[PDB]
Amino acid sequence: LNLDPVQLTFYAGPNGSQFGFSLDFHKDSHGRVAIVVGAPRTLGPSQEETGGVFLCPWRAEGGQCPSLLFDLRDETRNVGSQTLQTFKARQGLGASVVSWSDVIVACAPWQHWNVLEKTEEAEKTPVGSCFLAQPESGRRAEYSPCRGNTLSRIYVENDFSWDKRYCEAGFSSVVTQAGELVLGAPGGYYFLGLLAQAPVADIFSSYRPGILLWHVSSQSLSFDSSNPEYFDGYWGYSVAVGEFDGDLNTTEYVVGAPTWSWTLGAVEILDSYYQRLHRLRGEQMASYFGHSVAVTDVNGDGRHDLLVGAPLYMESRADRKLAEVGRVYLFLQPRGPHALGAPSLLLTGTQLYGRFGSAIAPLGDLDRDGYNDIAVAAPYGGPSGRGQVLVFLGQSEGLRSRPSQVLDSPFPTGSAFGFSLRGAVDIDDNGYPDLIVGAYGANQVAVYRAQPVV
Amino acid sequence: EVQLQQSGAELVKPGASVKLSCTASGFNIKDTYVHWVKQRPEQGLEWIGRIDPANGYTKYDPKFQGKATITADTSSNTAYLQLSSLTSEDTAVYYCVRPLYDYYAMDYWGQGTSVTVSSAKTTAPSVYPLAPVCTTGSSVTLGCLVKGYFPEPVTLTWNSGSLSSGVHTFPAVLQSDLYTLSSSVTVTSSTWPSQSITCNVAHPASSTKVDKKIEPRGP
Amino acid sequence: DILMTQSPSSMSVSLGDTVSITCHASQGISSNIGWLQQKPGKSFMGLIYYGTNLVDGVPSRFSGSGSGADYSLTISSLDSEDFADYYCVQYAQLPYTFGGGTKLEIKRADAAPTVSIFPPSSEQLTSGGASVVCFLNNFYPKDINVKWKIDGSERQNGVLNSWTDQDSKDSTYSMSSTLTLTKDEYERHNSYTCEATHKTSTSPIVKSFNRNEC
Amino acid sequence: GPNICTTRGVSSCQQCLAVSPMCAWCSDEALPLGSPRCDLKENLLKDNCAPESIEFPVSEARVLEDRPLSDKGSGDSSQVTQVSPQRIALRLRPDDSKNFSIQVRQVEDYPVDIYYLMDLSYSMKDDLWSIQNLGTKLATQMRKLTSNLRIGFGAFVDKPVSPYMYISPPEALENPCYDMKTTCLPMFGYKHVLTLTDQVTRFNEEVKKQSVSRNRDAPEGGFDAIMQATVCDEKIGWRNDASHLLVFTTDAKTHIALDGRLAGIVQPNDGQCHVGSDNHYSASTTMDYPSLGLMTEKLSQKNINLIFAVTENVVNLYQNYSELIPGTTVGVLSMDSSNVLQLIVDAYGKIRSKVELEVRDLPEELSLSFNATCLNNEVIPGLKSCMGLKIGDTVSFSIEAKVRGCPQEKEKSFTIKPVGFKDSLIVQVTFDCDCACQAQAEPNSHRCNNGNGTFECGVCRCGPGW
Ligand SMILES: *[C@@H]1O[C@H](CO)[C@@H](O[C@@H]2O[C@H](CO)[C@@H](O[C@@H]3O[C@H](CO)[C@@H](O)[C@H](O[C@H]4O[C@H](CO)[C@@H](O)[C@H](O)[C@@H]4O)[C@@H]3O)[C@H](O)[C@H]2NC(C)=O)[C@H](O)[C@H]1NC(C)=O
Ligand SMILES: *[C@@H]1O[C@H](CO)[C@@H](O[C@@H]2O[C@H](CO)[C@@H](O)[C@H](O)[C@H]2NC(C)=O)[C@H](O)[C@H]1NC(C)=O
Ligand SMILES: CCc1nn2c(=O)cc(N3CCNCC3)nc2s1
Ligand SMILES: *[C@@H]1O[C@H](CO)[C@@H](O)[C@H](O)[C@H]1NC(C)=O
Ligand SMILES: [Ca+2]
Ligand SMILES: [Ca+2]
Ligand SMILES: [Ca+2]
Ligand SMILES: [Ca+2]
Ligand SMILES: [Ca+2]
Ligand SMILES: [Ca+2]
Ligand SMILES: [Mg+2]
Repeated sequence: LNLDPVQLTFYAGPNGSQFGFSLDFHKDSHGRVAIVVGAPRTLGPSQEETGGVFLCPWRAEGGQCPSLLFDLRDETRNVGSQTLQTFKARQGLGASVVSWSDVIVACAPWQHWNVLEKTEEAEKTPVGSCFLAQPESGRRAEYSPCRGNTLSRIYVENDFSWDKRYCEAGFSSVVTQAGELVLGAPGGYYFLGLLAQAPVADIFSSYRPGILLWHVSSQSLSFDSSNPEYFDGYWGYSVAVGEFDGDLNTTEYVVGAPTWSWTLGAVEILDSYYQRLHRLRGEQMASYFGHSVAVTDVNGDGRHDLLVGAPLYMESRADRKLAEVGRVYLFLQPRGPHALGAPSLLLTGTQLYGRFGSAIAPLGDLDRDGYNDIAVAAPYGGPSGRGQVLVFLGQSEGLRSRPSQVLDSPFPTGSAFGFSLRGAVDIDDNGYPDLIVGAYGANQVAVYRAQPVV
Repeated sequence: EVQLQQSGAELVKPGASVKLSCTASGFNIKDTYVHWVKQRPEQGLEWIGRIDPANGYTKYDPKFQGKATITADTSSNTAYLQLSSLTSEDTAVYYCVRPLYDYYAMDYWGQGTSVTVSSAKTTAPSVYPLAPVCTTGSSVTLGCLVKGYFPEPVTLTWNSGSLSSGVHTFPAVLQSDLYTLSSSVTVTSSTWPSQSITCNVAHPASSTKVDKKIEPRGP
Repeated sequence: DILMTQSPSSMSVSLGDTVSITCHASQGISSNIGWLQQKPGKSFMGLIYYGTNLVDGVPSRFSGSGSGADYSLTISSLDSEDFADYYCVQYAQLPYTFGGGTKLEIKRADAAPTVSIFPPSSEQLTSGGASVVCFLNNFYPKDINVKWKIDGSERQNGVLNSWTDQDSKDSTYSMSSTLTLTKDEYERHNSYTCEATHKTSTSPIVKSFNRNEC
Repeated sequence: GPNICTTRGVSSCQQCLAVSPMCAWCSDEALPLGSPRCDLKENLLKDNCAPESIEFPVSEARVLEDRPLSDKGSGDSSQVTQVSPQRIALRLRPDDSKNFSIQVRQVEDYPVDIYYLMDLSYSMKDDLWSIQNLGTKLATQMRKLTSNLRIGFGAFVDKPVSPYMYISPPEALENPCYDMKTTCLPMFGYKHVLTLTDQVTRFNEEVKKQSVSRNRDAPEGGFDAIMQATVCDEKIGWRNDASHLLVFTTDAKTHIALDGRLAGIVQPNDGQCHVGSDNHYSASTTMDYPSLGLMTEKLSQKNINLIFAVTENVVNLYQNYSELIPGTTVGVLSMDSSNVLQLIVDAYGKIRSKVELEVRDLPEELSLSFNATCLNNEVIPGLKSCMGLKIGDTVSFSIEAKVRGCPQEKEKSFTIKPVGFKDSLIVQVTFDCDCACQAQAEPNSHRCNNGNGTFECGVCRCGPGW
């Protein structure tokens, strides 16, 4: 309703860097809000693309941002009669970023790895890696849970069980309130997908540079399966956290698996031991149900609700024709231990190929009426096809079915405006929570400031 | 708190086999590689091999191929070292080891399991007094020889541990399948023999506790 | 296999010193070295991994350095707990191999040994044996040499030596030497002598006795 | 007595016609003191209204082009007629309806293009062997149905990019099968091999030189290939006047839009041809797999009939995709493709067993209703499609157009076309809501309130603007 679409703030990265692919708000130890931005095609030292991360201080006028520097050099370690190898070319550093406390986590999901032993090897594969930074202190750490030192032959001989070589750890990421990093790794276990969790404190305290393979003992990874419903499911394509079992001393995980069960798609709600509490199935195959997931209480009863995006959902139209427009599904959490039911509300896109539901961002309470609100991206939506973000306000029965406000991309065609979104943080300290929108195709981020309702 | 808890001292014959255990406390044994290491006083430290208990795959120094077999049971959170066709050279202290952080490192150690390979039947010690001979000095020294016992240990004291200071009980040494040990005690010339001094040697293995009073040689 | 040559095999030092233990590998091991500590009669504790990284719990007076084939463990300001055995281990290649170790011992003033000699007991003789014992007590430094003589001529067979660890509250060392013979062989000779050679004297400390006579 | 025409009390000839299609208007100068000008034509003539003064348009449907249906579709040059009539002229007065007819024929001996698009991952090695005489055998069986068969071939594996592609050791790039005891081709996304031709031994000989490659993950890159084989018209060589059959053979799941992000590919498929002179798809490593809706759009625009010829283990899957891509047909492929000939011949029959009318550019104001007379020779009402047809069969549809009110534009036109057919019925609509005497109206008439008004069709009208 009350985001200001007249006076925006723009931040810009280098041409071709894909600045804005991922973003998040970052509070320093003093509570000053900045914006961390991922730019996964930023050029590294060898003029190869490796990705980069930027830490943008808040300024109404916007502009350019300083880099948050991470080590971009390939590494080699000869140890235990093996040669360990990291490969950072085209790794996509900044394909995800998330901030928690005064720490920033930025991931390179396509970072490759190999282990050589005489004439054999593990195979050069995208295990992914995450980089952690405490900007104020300069501390750095890394987390790469899928790295191994098993040779190719052993997986073949063991029928490719526990195969974490193609994890792409960090493809999605989220941090629990208590400071546990949870990474989505959609290539895990031969493309089933997995989640890897470890406390941030333990990641820092257990990392040392140059070791490359090291134990984070407090970590927990999800499990492999022989159920072909899970095969090529990309479980971990998206991830979120919330409270869904009623016990406030446990955090639950929400995991998107957009190609689950032969491309039907699913989202699952799990406890922290990776035991499934609920499963929501997609409605239409190939719709990519689970592409995006969001958790927020939209109806003011104190119980978290779930929003799921299916950006390629084809709506039924006249004369038995289908139109790809995208769809968002709201599931309100009921009282007690019961199942999440049928969706409470279906929101559906209007512009063909708009990909409505590609990103869904909790906004907090934008209009300050007591109910939390959301923003849904259609990165190729709008009448012009340039991209749109739609705001939906919460209310006692869920969300309103018609948007309160629509933000048309200020960038040219192809910008992917809305592909990344973050809200619920007041960046200018005016008492209303604001929205940041990435447009990686234009290498820019737009900040929308919330203002008093008119 | 990480702690590797090993089995007690083993005491076996030549040609026999033995299986030492190493049990993980405060962590899951599948978490890291587990290594076994042999220590002797003379030859020093030797890496036997390692296992990944998660999958059971092992590596060995080719010197120990045939002799040592490392296994693991994730169920009982325990790793094992079996040694076969035992000989004198296998008498040593055996340790299980795991890394802290580095996959390949050697940071946490169990307390060690001592193995002794001998044909010696349990034999009680002969305990002999050692009074001086030839003389009129101010400081004096006596002794106690414990000869031909098996197995270790022997607790040696004087006057039931009353006289404790000025004492030197030397490490036992092996002499053709049996142990010998000695102790010296030093006192002022007026004390002995006017105040009685006695050597108390306990050998729990043979359930013996001989009491030898140190007497002079024809006073 | 990679040979780890650790130096020095021992050093006599004092509280508060900075000392260094070096380790040389037969080839480059790119910092894949650990340092270990074994206190007297105790198990092992890890000090350093990957060349320079303190194991959790280890004080910062310990530090590791080096590169290629040459590495050092330095201990600034020696504590009383630091008198112990130290070893290097390489894990660049299987099999893992260890240094021969270094013992840190307590520095102190030179002290000559108290030498005492003891003939066989009556008890032992009646059972058929004859053991001549010689104690060399409370000396420093640790390097000592004992020689047995029978009627003035050296005897080497049938001798059994034992050495104590450095004593906790005077830092001296002590030794026991035992010459065992058969009764009948002991009765073939008259003179029995224990000769202790030590850096405190140019000539040896000699203790003898004649069988029967006193 | 007073009917609806008269009781409405209309002010003009235009308003008179808008009351009902049975109303007429009399322009006669000499009409009695106060008789009603809007009435039934029967009532106007009896009241001495002149024959030339009657305005009474009748709705009608006259044919402009109705060439007869062709008996043969080959039929060279291809002036074949499958829809009769081809053009008619509708005239409609306000709120009126008129009916007309259309015949549609599934013509015998029509040209066919069959482009064979084959999964050439390693599990299809044995299939490559089975089909090496397919071109010859297919020609023999299709000869019964058509005298103008062209066939061609293309092949796909997946995006040649990690993690789909093995990228170590260097030997694996040149020969993905190096750690097995064979050699296969370097991985490829989609390659066109043989442009559609009547020279069927070209197919046999091309297929005999093809070999498989090898990649890591089960879903394959066939949807990329369907897109390119569809939008690269000139390279694939689809003919304007032929049935287009695109035979997709695979034994595995498929990659879909948004899967590409696992290879770092986020750029959406642009639905354009990217197969150049080297005959490989050059955007394979830089553009995402296509969505079902984009495939549907392109398949429909190029009139391509997609056939999923897939193994039993993925039949349910592709049948379910088929439901989301209307007009797609599914057949069960054996594990070595030994039954693919009959699968293609049955698919062709199923493809040409339906006539489904589609309406394009229908004006807002117009409504249509359809009654169908299919193979049985009897009427099924409210229906605009026939099924279970044989090649050679003719069906017909009765159509009624109803106009609501009268629109601003008096001339519009729309099209009725069977799905997938070349030929169509163009309907030219004229809206007859005006009176001829309006063209001979008289503004500023001395006869109308002393010059203030306009004299049209016998009455005075208040001028512009009063
Ligand atoms: C291709 O599409 C077909 C048709 O949609 C699809 O088959 C369907 O599969 C679904 C899911 O496997 C089946 O759904 C079941 O319906 C029966 C009613 O007869 C119920 O008993 C089932 O309920 C149980 O299981 C549910 C979870 O799936 C639970 O929610 C529930 O509590 C029960 O435990 C269930 O709803 C359905 O039977 C078929 N439909 C048909 C017509 O066959 C098929 O899977 C698709 N295949 C591929 C490869 O895409
Ligand atoms: C389609 O057929 C139906 C009959 O099933 C026709 O509908 C009826 O037509 C008769 C003609 O005398 C009328 O009596 C009925 O009132 C009609 N019912 C309706 C219109 O609902 C219809 O005429 C046929 N339509 C076409 C386009 O030919
Ligand atoms: C070499 C060709 C293989 N394909 N392939 C798959 O598609 C899935 C899978 N899984 C599924 C999850 N549990 C592990 C094995 N393993 C393999 S091995
Ligand atoms: C309209 O339908 C009638 C029968 O209801 C038929 O006789 C007439 O020919 C049809 N008109 C046209 C143009 O086909
Ligand atoms: Ca909970
Ligand atoms: Ca709620
Ligand atoms: Ca609100
Ligand atoms: Ca604000
Ligand atoms: Ca096959
Ligand atoms: Ca594939
Ligand atoms: Mg395949």
